[PDB]
Amino acid sequence: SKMSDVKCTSVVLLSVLQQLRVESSSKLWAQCVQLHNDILLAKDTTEAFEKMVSLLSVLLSMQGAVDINKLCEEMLDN
Amino acid sequence: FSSLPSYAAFATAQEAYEQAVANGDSEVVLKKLKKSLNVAKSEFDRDAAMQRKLEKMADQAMTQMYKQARSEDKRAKVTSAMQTMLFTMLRKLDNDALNNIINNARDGCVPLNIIPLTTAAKLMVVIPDYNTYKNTCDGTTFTYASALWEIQQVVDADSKIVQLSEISMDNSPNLAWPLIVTALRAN
Amino acid sequence: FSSLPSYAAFATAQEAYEQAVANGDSEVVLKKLKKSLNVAKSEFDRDAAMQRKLEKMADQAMTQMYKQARSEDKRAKVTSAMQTMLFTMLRKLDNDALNNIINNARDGCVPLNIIPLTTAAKLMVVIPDYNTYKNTCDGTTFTYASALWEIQQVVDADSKIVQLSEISMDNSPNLAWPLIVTALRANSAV
Amino acid sequence: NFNVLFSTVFPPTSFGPLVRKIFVDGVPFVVSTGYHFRELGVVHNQDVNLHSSRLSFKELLVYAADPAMHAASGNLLLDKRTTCFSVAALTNNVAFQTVKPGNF
RNA sequence: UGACUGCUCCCUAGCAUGCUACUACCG
RNA sequence: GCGGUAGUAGCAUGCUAGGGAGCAG
Repeated sequence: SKMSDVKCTSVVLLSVLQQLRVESSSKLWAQCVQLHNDILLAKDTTEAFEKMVSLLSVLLSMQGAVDINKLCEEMLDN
Repeated sequence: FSSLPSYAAFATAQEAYEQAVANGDSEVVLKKLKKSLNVAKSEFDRDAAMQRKLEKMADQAMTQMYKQARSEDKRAKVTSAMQTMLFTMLRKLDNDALNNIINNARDGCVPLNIIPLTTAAKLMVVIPDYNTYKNTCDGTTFTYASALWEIQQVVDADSKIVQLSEISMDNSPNLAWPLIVTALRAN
Repeated sequence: FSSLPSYAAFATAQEAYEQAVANGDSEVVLKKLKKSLNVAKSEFDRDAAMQRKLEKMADQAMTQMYKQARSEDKRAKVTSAMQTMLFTMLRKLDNDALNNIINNARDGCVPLNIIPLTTAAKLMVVIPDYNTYKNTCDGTTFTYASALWEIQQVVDADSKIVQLSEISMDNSPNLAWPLIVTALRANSAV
Repeated sequence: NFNVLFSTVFPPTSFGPLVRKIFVDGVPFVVSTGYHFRELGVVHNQDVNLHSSRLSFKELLVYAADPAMHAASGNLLLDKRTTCFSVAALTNNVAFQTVKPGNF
């Protein structure tokens, strides 16, 4: 149950990243696609988590993009 | 269906015929009463089903319009819905590295490139205040994303190199603070 | 539905018969009333049914002819669009080199695969990586298809200008690599 | 069967449509009036008219589906991503198409 | 930017056929 | 007294047309 959760979270994260016009940079989009496709094919739940950290770092390293703090104060992420 | 004039006429005819028959009478009266009754009965019975079909059709039409309006509304809030959902699942996952980096980004310490996974390759973050430097950087090692990294360079907003010994409590507030640490992943 | 030709006769007969009934006359007048009204309603029946059939037939005919007219209009506009496209693409044939290679043919027929190879004015090259780049279009002028071409512009996968001074071995991993090179025919066509 | 074996010797640029120049109201066109198959040999069309008046609807449809005009009114292209034969590029830019993920 | 086939479920409209019913005409 | 015919209403059956969706090669 800890593996399907991370696969669903990865799908949602890739959708959110695509909504922010990331595919307008070929290298970043290729890396994101590779990570997302690698997570869904995983068999053990440690490689999936490190790839998840790597994929989330892409969204976190975009200043304007989204508001981390507002999205953390809505009874959401801590 | 008791709100139509046809129902009233049929009910009056029914009552009159029933009373006359229960009182007892001849054949011609029964024949005349039934010839005046059956037309009203058919008049009632047609509308009794026409009204039902009209009502169910109206209900279906209102259902369809509600569905169309709701779909049109839903397909116009996707960005916010997806972001809220993503952060809800990120809460539910409950991982230490993800929590660490999310809190770090929430306080101001965000990365500048993709976090590497190998025992090598460079990582660059931004440290905007002395408190974050106190929490993360102590000594010559760096703790980020539930890992260990080794500082090798410090650069300020003026791009001048700052040695590690320089940074201190009262010795810091004369500097361009948005520092940029570049480290490599410790074994 | 209220001014049909038989409506006047039917209504007048009904009114007269019911007035006779309200007069309280004998049973013979009642029998005559019943027969006359029965035949009157019977004759009104087909006059009320056939008209309703005919109106729906006419409406269907009108709808079909309207949709036929719309189809004809759409056909005319698509014909105009195709003609415009053909006559617009005609104006780039380079009618001197094409004529020069057509006349050399022994009967006027030539393969289609050698027309762009010998009459085109512009060349586009897509390069996967640097090793392939340094073997195909190194420098500022290169030779391909027994002709000389000179570079005019280089862009990347994101369609941004790239200068030849930064296409090197060290700087290779910093470019969106599916590079596109544009050149012109030197001494010949453009 | 014999043509398949014998066609591997001849150059690969001599296969495909054969085009020529026809005139419609004094303007020159370029249309395909035959084919050269690797298996079936040389085939020539049976109803080709060089000089003609303004053309009809089905002639427009036939001339708009032929690759002759599109290839002859385009730029040369040398693509090194693949090893298959390349003919021409119809525009001045190369299109890159991606595939999006699903919805949860 | 969205190919060629095959099968199945749901909704509406029309046509044909059948069952029952209500009046009326005819013998 | 029985049958035939003409409209009207409800119900059932099979096709055609339109729309929405699912699976397979």
